Amino acid sequence: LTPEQIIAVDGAHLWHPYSSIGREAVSPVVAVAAHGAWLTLIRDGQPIEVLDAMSSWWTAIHGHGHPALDQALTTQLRVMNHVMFGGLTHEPAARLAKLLVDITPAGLDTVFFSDSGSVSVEVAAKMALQYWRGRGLPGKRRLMTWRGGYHGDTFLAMSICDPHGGMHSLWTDVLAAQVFAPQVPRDYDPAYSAAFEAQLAQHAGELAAVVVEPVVQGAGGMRFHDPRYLHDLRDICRRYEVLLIFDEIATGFGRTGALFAADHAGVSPDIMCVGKALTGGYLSLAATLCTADVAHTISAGAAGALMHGPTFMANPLACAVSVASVELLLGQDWRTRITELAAGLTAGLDTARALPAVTDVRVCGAIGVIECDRPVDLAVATPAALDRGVWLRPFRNLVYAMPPYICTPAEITQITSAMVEVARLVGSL
Amino acid sequence: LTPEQIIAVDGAHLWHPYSSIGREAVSPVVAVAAHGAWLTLIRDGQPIEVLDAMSSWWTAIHGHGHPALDQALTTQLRVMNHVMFGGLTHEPAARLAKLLVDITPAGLDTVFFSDSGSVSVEVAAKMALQYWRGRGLPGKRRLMTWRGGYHGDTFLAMSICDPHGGMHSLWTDVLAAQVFAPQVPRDYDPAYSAAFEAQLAQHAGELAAVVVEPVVQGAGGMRFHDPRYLHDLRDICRRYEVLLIFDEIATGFGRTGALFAADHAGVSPDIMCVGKALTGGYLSLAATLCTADVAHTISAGAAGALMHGPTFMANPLACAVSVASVELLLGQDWRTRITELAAGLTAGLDTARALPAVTDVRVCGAIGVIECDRPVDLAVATPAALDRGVWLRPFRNLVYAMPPYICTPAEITQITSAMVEVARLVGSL
Ligand SMILES: *Cc1c(COP(=O)(O)O)cnc(C)c1O
Ligand SMILES: *Cc1c(COP(=O)(O)O)cnc(C)c1O
Ligand SMILES: NCc1ccc(Cn2cc(Cl)cn2)cc1
Ligand SMILES: NCc1ccc(Cn2cc(Cl)cn2)cc1
Ligand SMILES: NCc1ccc(Cn2cc(Cl)cn2)cc1
Repeated sequence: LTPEQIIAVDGAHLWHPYSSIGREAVSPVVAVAAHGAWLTLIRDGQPIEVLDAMSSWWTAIHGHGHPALDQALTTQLRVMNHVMFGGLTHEPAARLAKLLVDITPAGLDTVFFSDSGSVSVEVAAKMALQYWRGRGLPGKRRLMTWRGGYHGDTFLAMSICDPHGGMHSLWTDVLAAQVFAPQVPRDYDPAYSAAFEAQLAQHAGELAAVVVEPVVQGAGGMRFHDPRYLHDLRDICRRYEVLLIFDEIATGFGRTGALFAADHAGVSPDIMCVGKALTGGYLSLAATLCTADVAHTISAGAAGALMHGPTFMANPLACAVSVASVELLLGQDWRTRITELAAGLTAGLDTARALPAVTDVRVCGAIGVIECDRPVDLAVATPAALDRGVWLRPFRNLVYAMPPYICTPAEITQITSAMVEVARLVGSL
Repeated sequence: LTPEQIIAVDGAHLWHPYSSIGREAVSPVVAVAAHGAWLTLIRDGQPIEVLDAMSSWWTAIHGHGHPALDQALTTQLRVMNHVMFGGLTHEPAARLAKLLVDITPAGLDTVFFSDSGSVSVEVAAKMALQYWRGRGLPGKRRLMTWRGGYHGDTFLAMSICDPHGGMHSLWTDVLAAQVFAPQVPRDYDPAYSAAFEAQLAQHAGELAAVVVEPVVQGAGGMRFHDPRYLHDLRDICRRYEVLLIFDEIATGFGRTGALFAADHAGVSPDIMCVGKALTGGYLSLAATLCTADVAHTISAGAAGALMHGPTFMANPLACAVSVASVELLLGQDWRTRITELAAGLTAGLDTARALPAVTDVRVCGAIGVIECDRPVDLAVATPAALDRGVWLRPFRNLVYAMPPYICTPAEITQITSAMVEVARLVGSL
């Protein structure tokens, strides 16, 4: 298919994320290649090379077409593409499980594989609810979280999305009614944690779990909070016997400067979700980890088996490329790399602070954010970024980047320069 | 890793489908290769080749490692592993969308890709609810189905699984309360349809959609029903203004003897889900199709964009191998192939009818079922089939096969002989 043919088919038949089909002002750009940190896009009939500043929605941490990950996939393809995990096991699942239990916060020793982040959140919730059924306390069936959060798009995941500002706010009337604490602040304030504890204590008898994104809230606004709040949540949850669930689907695998964001606080949750960067951005995969105690209690009393079983659970191809991606991360000085990335983002974004439409500039590990004083118009931002050789995808009032870890300092500065120029145009006519 | 190393890791760390970790009597068997219709499994430390009679949970319709599908994957890998579908489009998504709209029942012209079958069902429900919001009828928010059904394991999907004796039956007190008609019979009885209509009529003002598996109900009990019931559902839904959703995640791509099971009835649903065999069993992918009316009425409306967007939406690798799998199917006389398979299954399973523990033997396309009067003990069934060179995975009281379409008559004879012996052993205790 030619790019024009792709556009024609796409316009007629393809539904894109978070969109109204046939009614979008900005049509999709045809992508025809991806190699390393770079995408080849078609613009005005011509191929152009642009930096994947988004890591393809925060997944491509080693860039595209990395030889180690390419070869892990083709090696597995030669031996066994896929077998059913109902009754069978295999080397890629075993290797990945062993890696994941070893590098995640202490105590997480069991792994349930699934095929997407939203599903892994549903599995986490099912684990928490079934845990309390196993304890003979089925009244513990609600979830508690703080505002500003995002956890996926399936219906129970939607129920812990920010109710007022979140993307799922129109569905409130048909979603499970959960408990929401106020927006967690950036700076540490003991009064916030005291209030959180007071609220949880009032509901502890009907709460299965607290579910949060640790340190960075991504899709709900790229907000950062002090890691000490996580220490407080762990303490509160322990004392009131409410399970703690960390959704690290966006924060995992080095993105915030620690291997997992929980590590900034030294905290272990009872249950943890991972995804996105898990596969290095090659294939959809996710996992839900829990403690031995959670796993065993889930089938205690009359609760029985955990009745979940995705058709492609523990897919050998996805697991094999994840093993390679994780081993590639651990086998280098990733902490120094991310520290260098963060410094590049900070240095490169500093001039944006003085721009008239900019309300905040903030960086956490390999995440760089310009918060603007109005929603960013994609019809303006997209050409401006492409004109400067960078793929950016703003949402709401945020111009942000989550770049591949393999970006050179020059490439990071190219990305930040494009972000600054997009922000300059937001406050231009 | 050696098989014994895999077993040790698996026992310590891996949660398998529908199971109580650490409490399962039958431990998983190590799989070390798959090719064509065959798996290489480890029995007492030794590698044996056995037939994948289950097609790895009904996905591997062309067998494992088919050269055309292998090549399609490796070709795409060299060019572009993945890019985000938020703002970008690409050739594999366009090619697959075009194929799917062309070969599905008439009127389905819009494709929303997702990462798993359960998610595609949640997307279908979301489309249906948002449709009626777009018509100014937000009270139309419940689903109706018949008993015996299965639609996945996420919490909305669970709500249309049969609450009485279905796999999610312990969760009734938590799930959305849907409307259930009685079990649809095998033989056509217009009285059943009239009763379904009268029940639907009473609820029409609060129903968004009827959701069913057409012709074959898979995971809920391998039951078959007359296609004329689907014709009745289409008419009832038309007259009472309720959307019709067909879940073809198990029945799609030739499995029941028609390309899609809806084709047996000659009707089209408003919304359709596909998955499993979509990728030929290589990778997790699913899709939700809808009509132009549904697509355009969503976002009419005041009701805005469809707020769903899986991170790995329309993954180029998964789309590329699916395109190859679908083209491979369409490029052969698949209808004759399935007819031959059905004949082989019928001939091979016939002697099972006389067995004392057997209550029914039934075949529909490339699906063969022996229904027993008692649960099938996996601890007995698994070694018995393996020693006969066949991988079978019974569940509840069912010994069944859904073999790869590439199985030779000899291989089908081998599969059915193993099934018959399992059924024979069931009636020995
Ligand atoms: C397999 C299947 C699904 C989806 O299950 P997943 O585990 O998410 O793949 C949904 N509906 C039907 C009828 C199925 O057979
Ligand atoms: C991306 C993400 C998810 C899952 O979304 P999917 O679209 O299912 O991949 C869940 N939680 C968080 C915090 C995420 O960033
Ligand atoms: N479903 C995964 C996912 C990934 C990235 C984002 C970012 N985002 C995009 C929009 Cl539109 C709003 N937020 C939102 C959701
Ligand atoms: N989630 C997909 C899927 C696929 C096959 C089956 C078959 N099955 C397995 C058991 Cl246990 C009960 N049914 C059940 C679920
Ligand atoms: N025409 C394909 C097809 C469709 C439905 C069934 C199941 N069934 C057949 C009859 Cl007759 C009653 N039920 C068996 C085969």
